[PDB]
Amino acid sequence: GATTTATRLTGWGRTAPSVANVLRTPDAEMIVKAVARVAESGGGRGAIARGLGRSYGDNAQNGGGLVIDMTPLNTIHSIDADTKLVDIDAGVNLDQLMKAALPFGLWVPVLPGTRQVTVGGAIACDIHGKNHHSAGSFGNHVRSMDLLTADGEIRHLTPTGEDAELFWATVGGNGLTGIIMRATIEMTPTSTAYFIADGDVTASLDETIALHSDGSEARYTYSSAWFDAISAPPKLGRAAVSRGRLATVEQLPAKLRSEPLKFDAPQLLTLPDVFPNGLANKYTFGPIGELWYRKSGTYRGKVQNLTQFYHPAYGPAGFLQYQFVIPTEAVDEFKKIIGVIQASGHYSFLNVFKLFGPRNQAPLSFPIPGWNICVDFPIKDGLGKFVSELDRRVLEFGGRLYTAKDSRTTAETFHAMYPRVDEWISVRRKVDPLRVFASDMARRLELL
Ligand SMILES: Cc1cc2nc3c(=O)[nH]c(=O)nc-3n(C[C@H](O)[C@H](O)[C@H](O)COP(=O)(O)OP(=O)(O)OC[C@H]3O[C@@H](n4cnc5c(N)ncnc54)[C@H](O)[C@@H]3O)c2cc1C
Ligand SMILES: COc1ccc(CNc2nc3cc(C(F)(F)F)ccc3nc2C(=O)O)cc1
Repeated sequence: GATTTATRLTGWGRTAPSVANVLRTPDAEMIVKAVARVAESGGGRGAIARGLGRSYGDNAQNGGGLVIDMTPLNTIHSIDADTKLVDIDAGVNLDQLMKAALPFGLWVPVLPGTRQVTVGGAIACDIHGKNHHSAGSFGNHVRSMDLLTADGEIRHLTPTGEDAELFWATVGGNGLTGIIMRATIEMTPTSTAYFIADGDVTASLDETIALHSDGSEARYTYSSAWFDAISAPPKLGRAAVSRGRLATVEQLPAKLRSEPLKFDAPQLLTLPDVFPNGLANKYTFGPIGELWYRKSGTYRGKVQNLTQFYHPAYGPAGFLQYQFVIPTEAVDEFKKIIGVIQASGHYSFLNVFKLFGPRNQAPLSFPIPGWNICVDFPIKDGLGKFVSELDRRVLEFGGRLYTAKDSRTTAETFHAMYPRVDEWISVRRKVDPLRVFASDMARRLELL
């Protein structure tokens, strides 16, 4: 049942709302007609694909134009265990795909912090995960994709070939090269749905960095950390590092050998429920509390399912998610940014720390080799201007912001952060001269 309706659309950050016509149809031919309709106007105010709206900013909204909800196109066409390939519509989400692929011994090669993201969304933001340093981003694993272009045609793209340029423009392209309808993804072979994990707790930022620089990182396919962004030096940047690899069946305890590829993360066992009024006691902030934490977070060869290894903040004024990457070599500059954040008087509790590996050939891809950080700032006075200063520091240190998180950065800052934007822009103008594809972000970041 195809429907088009005016909808107030915000990203996950629940900010910068705009009203657009949301076309929601499970018919692929209907989607082609809409694009053909918009392109007939010679552009109009454009259209933009929307997945599960998990992006924090304004890349999946188009104020005064068209938004096409891709989530109804959620057919898994095929999964092959021999070729490791999945042929799926763009609307299928990674949780669905993970659940469907496990009985084949196939693993989603790149998984984000949440599993409620579409294949289209995964490609369009070139998403990264705990395994980036060893697997790359989501783009690295796409063997083909079908792109609906401005001309109303469906172009079949491959990473290497005669349409390679448009392929890598679409990777990290934020839906601005057209609409991904269908994609073939190569999966990661696995014999279990489990991880072999090693945990380490560090005392400071220096120690967290030394751990990631000592070579141990090459021993783990998956690696991420939670760090302290509020405590003053030297406690600043202390981390609970979580590193590991996917497990083989023999590495499992005998009671788990029966169902190696079974998934079992789910319980009503949530800590707010068991403990309504907190984890803290009289030891928590003293030397015993720090001892407890150090020993608890330090372990070797622990068998963990998906949620315990991979999936372990509320306020009235909303939050500001802020993610950036500083080049590997610029270590001192990275420490300086962290120092600035803790001295800001803006307090972040959920802090993701990860060292990214080698980057791909997508000119708009976010990840570069270096120190990746996500911080959550409660919205309060002076935040916007503070993060503009961070923007300046990130840019100055060869770093960039991530489109999947941004809602407020300027076009100038962004263009300087992405030195290959002119090249990307040139591909976009070839494939969409009329600006048939448009979004709030495109207009804000001057990518239109
Ligand atoms: C709790 C949480 C944790 C997260 N963790 C991570 C993480 O660890 N790593 C990471 O990289 N990201 C992470 N993200 C961000 C997320 O991976 C991206 O925002 C992703 O794009 C969301 O996919 P979506 O289906 O919601 O797409 P949407 O948010 O709906 O759309 C985002 C962009 O994708 C485009 N798009 C969507 N569908 C299509 C299509 N069919 N064809 C063409 N373009 C399309 C849109 O035009 C838009 O520009 C996280 C987000 C949340 C809320
Ligand atoms: C309140 O519940 C929670 C708890 C933890 C998370 C972690 N989410 C995230 N994990 C991330 C993990 C990475 C990593 F680890 F580097 F791959 C990168 C970005 C990430 N971004 C996010 C995000 O929030 O956008 C999200 C919600």
